[PDB]
Amino acid sequence: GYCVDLAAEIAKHCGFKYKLTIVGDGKYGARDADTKIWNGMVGELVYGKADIAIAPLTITLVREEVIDFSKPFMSLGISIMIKKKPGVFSFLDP
Amino acid sequence: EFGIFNSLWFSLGAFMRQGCDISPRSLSGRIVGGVWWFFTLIIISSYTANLAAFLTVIESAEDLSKQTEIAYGTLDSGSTKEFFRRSKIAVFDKMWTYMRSAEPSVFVRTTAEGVARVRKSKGKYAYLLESTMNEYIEQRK
Amino acid sequence: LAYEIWMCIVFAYIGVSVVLFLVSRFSPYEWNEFGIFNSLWFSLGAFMRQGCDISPRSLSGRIVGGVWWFFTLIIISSYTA
Amino acid sequence: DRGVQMLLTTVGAFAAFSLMTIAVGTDYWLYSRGVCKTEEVMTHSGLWRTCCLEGNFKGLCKQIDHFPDTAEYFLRAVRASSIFPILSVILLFMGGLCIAASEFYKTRHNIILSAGIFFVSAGLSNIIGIIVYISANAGSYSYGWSFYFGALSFIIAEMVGVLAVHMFIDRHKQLRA
Amino acid sequence: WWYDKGECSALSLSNVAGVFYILVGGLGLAMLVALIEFCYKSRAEAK
Repeated sequence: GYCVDLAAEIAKHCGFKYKLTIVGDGKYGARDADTKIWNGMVGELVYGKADIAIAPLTITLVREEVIDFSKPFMSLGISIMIKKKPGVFSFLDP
Repeated sequence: EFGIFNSLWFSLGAFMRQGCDISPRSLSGRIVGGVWWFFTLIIISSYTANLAAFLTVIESAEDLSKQTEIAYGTLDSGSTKEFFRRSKIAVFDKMWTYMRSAEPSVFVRTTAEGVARVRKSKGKYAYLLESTMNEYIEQRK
Repeated sequence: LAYEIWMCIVFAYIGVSVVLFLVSRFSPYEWNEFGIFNSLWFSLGAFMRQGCDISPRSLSGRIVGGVWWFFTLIIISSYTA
Repeated sequence: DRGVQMLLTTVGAFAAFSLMTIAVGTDYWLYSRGVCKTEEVMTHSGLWRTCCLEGNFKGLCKQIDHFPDTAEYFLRAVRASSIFPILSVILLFMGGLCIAASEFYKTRHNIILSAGIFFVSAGLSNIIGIIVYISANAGSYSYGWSFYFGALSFIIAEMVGVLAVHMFIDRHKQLRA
Repeated sequence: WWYDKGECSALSLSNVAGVFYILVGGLGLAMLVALIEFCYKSRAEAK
């Protein structure tokens, strides 16, 4: 993938070694203000289930308040995704 | 002569441009017939001329708020969800309310889940997500 | 027009003619210049948008004639367009 | 002439019944490049079974799946259940019985009119069947001898109906005379 | 990882089927009306 390559160069630049691990929760992440719990990548990093995230993880206000991000390596924007014949009586359309 | 039944037949036949078996003989009858003939000419000519086109045959956030039939969601705990949850723009706050109130939870638990839920909803479910994933998907089968 | 449309136009011509003949001549209480030969001529002429020389006078014959007229209008307008 | 008419109508009824029955039964309605029992290869498709020809496993026949708007579903249903071709066959059968029963009970001379109505209606049913079959298929190819058998059945049925009504008219003319 | 994954006149009977359906339906309504009138007249005969 793209972030696996990036992480390879992240380890090269940091010099450290890395083990590529997926998030079980399969979420970029967010926090429940009631449970005080973090989910997904941020949940993993905020809880210590890991130590670093060279992945398509997104910086945002809520997660920064409780964990440390890096300098954004790419920008993005919200967007919308959607699902991408003559009638029997089409002769009345004119 | 023109009784009610014969008169309905005369009129229908005139509209379908299919000729006649009788025609009015009096002044008043001929005035009525004339205006019906003129009306038929303009309307049939217009049907044929436009049948010269009908011959065989939503994309904004505002358009998305406009379409309520489409239900649209984001990752449940995702930067799209957090951006909707902590939003300050009106459109995104309305979307966050719609996500929080569109029951059942429009939210999915993985990006590919939201994609497949859209790809398996015949356009009755939509996904709100990051632009990079859409660019990759629209570029890939 | 496609081959199938022509085939079904012929089938419908035969059907309309037979039904006009049946509906106009079957009742013994009527004994209409609409025998089978005249029925076929009426139908052909109606399709080519030409004259008639006879027009059904009964209610049932008029129903058949009206639908054949509508069918002809849509199909020929579509051929010309 | 007369007397020959009854024989001609009887022969025609049997011929039409047989042609339409064979047509509904056989499978050479459409020659298309489809998929045999589950690449591409010519496939004689019919009303029910699409079967493979000129293939590594030619001769393997599979029941056609008529399903992957409400109108699409209704047309798919009306085409999956060949209700119109089948109704055509049933009506032709009832017409045959009426023609046959004419020889008995000959005094009524009112069942022969029934035979005519049955034959003409069978023809109309055949037409609707062809229309739905073609429409559904549309949603290179060719039509096989089954399709044309169906068409010939329609033509003979209409002719037989005309003859029946003609002889009904003659019988009432004689009775009134 | 984005662009290298790149993977993305005649008239048919379907256009004019409605008119055929209406034609046949009308032929049927006509046959029904005729037979109903015929039956009414048959019963009308002064017995």
